[PDB]
Parts: sequence; C-alpha cells; structure tokens
Amino acid sequence: TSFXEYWYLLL
Amino acid sequence: TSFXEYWYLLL
Amino acid sequence: QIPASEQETLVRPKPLLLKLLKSVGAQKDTYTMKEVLFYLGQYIATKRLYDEKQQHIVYCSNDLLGDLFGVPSFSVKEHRKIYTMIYRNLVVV
Amino acid sequence: QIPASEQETLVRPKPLLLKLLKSVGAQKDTYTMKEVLFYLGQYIATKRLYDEKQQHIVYCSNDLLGDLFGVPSFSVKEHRKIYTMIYRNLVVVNQ
Repeated sequence: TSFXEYWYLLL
Repeated sequence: TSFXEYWYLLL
Repeated sequence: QIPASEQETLVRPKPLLLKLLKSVGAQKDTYTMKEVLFYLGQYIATKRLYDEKQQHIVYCSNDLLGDLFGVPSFSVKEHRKIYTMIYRNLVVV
Repeated sequence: QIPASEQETLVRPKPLLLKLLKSVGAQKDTYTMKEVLFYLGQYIATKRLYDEKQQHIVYCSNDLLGDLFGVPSFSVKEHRKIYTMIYRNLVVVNQ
C-alpha cells in the first residue's frame, strides 16, 4: 500500500 | 489549493 | 477516517506547523482541518519521510515534523494519535 | 473523477510506467487504477514536480514522467488528458 493510500484513508 | 487536493479531485 | 464534520473546522496553525505548511507552498494563515490534512500529507510525501517498504511508517526524527509532533516516528494507521498530534499545533477560529 | 467501477479496474502498467511506480516503492506488476493514481500522485510530490505557487502545474520535460506521458508539462485540472496519457501506458486486464 502506498503512503498516498494510507493518508487518503486517514483523510 | 494544494497539489494533494488537485490530484485528489483528479482520482 | 477523520469525520467530515471534524474536517470542516476552521483552524489557525501554530508557528511551527504554519512554517511546515508554508514550506510546501501553503499561502494562508487560516485553513479548514481538511486543508491542513492535504498539505501535511503532501509535506510528508515531498520530504520522502515514509518508509519505502512499509509506507504507513513515517520517520521524522531528522525533520521539522518530529520536533512538531515530539516523536521519532509514527504510523499513519494510528488515526487517533495523528488527530491528537495535529490538534496540539492548531487553534480553532 | 474516475468512476467507482473504473477505480477497481485491474491493469498492468507498461515498462516505463512500471519503472516509475516501483521508484516510489510499488512492488507488483498488477494494480487497480486507483493504486496507479495513488503512486503516480505520490511520485510527483516526492520529485517536487509541481509549481509551489500554482500547484496544478506539473513540469516533467527532464523527468521519466515526461518521457512516458510524452509531454513537457501538464495541468492536473486536465482530467481527460491525464486519463488518456495514463491508459496509453498500461493494458487493461482481459481487454
């Protein structure tokens, strides 16, 4: 999983 | 607007 | 995820966070919490602080962000901790 | 604005695009469209290719991204154009 998806899942 | 929001709106 | 209602809150970042946000082109002094989260995510990607293999791990011991949050690293999966750490560096308008 | 159905469409990036994705830690040959867009967005931020003042502007003439997209720059606002450029650099599984 990309750092972009992880943060997107936090947003 | 951040590059992160623009790309987010593109997704 | 942080609830929609918690992201529409108008906030004023404290000096250190404000410095961080402006370092990646943030313009203003007041933001929605959503905007703070956009620019902070952008910041982390831009400084390449995420671990290459396990990309939820953010290493900030040699970065402004580590001074800001007061931790050597954190996981993006720890939603509550990030919420808390961000809020220590904000004042609500 | 990629439709919900299109988000989960399984794709195989062509060599240049795959090289780009792996350069920021992607580690497989097969992805959803959503995942491609995640890593591509991440790439651009990691390489600092966006204009700081007007962050929809991406410069890529001297970057791998410019090679595979075939353009020197683009705007993130050009949704159709970007999708077209991305789809040129992958094969949709079972198409």
